[PDB]
Amino acid sequence: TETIPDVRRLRALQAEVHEELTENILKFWATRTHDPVHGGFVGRVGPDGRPHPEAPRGAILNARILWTFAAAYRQLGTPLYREMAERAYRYFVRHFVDAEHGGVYWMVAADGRPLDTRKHVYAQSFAIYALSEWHRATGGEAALALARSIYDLIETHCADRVHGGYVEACDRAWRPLEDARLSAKDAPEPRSMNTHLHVLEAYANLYRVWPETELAARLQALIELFLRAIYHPATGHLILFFDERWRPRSRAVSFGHDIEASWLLLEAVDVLGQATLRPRVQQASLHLARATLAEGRAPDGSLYYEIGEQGHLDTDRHWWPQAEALVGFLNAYQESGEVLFYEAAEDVWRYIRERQRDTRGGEWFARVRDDGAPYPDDKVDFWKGPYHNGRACLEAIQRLRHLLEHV
Ligand SMILES: O=C[C@H](O)[C@@H](O)[C@H](O[C@@H]1O[C@H](CO)[C@@H](O)[C@H](O)[C@H]1O)[C@H](O)CO
Ligand SMILES: [Cl-]
Repeated sequence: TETIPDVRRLRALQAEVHEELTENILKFWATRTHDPVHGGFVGRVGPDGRPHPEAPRGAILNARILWTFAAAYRQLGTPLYREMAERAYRYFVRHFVDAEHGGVYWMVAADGRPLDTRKHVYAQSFAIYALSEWHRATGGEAALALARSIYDLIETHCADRVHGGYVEACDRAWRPLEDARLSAKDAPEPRSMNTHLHVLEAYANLYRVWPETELAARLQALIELFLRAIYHPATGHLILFFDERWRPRSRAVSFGHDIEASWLLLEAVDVLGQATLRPRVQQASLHLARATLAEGRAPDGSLYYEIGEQGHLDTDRHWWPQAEALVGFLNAYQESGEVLFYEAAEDVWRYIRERQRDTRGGEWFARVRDDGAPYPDDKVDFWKGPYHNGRACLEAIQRLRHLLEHV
């Protein structure tokens, strides 16, 4: 009773995805973004494709570059990907890693000088995620050891052992900050789903290479936090911001976060080997997936951005929700066997190919308006790396590979 797309469609999609990753995404990053003046990678590329070697450089972006090239190398073996990953790692370790207090600085000047020394848990997570993947790809012990130390700092300095979860920002010396906002866009609240999602993601990847008992407990406690506090069963959306006791302090809905958490939650529970908890996760995850399917999609299959605090639907197509839906809908299909999820995956991909992709300038447009008009946003900046789209492509290729083997 398996309803599965025929081999031709499965393979056709997988080839376009592979082509997109290697010939557009990873090609753009390998050639436009390496910086030969300060080493490492540029912190910004404007809409016209101009790299900015003197732009300030965020840890998150640089961790994302590291993760993506490391992941691509592990799965595809292209020596250039290791080389690019190595370039990212060296700069990262030299300049972003705080050798005195531990963890990674928020932002450095292009030459490497600390510019914003705060220790944000979101950035610490991406560091762990990236270092753990580099370790997976190469077996480097320093990367793993650095990954472990950052974990230790988060638990030591940020863990709320009364209420679950984490204080999200500290100063350089690991003293809690009042303002935990990632940006001006975020609510001034003590807890955010966004930051806790990436702790989970980081910890799940670290657990792959360091299956330590206490990490397992921390990982499971985050999954449990998501099921009991962040995921809303009545709506099928993640609540975005909370106080310290996880009381909702927000009503906005973010479709891209929903669909990302949908597959991440499952990956995390399966990394953990937690069979007793898996049914509840699969249920929350399929719900997240359906809710996005029902409420977050334009008629062309692409995802809207969010519903704001006042209820306003932002219809802009940002690059990363499309990427995350690609994986989230393929995952929902693998989990439930319902082919409507496959069709949704195909719809979003066609949108990516037809609208999101910047064919002229390479890579993907950050934002596309509801009328199909691309905004003249930066191609690369603090918040736009190769991770969402690079990962989405790697995941889809591997997931399609498994489906193909149903024959
Ligand atoms: O997985 C989801 C991500 O964490 C998103 O939150 C990221 O989006 C960026 O979020 C920040 C903080 O809210 C915004 O200031 C920024 O404009 C968004 O692009 C996603 O990784 C994209 O960077
Ligand atoms: Cl990214």
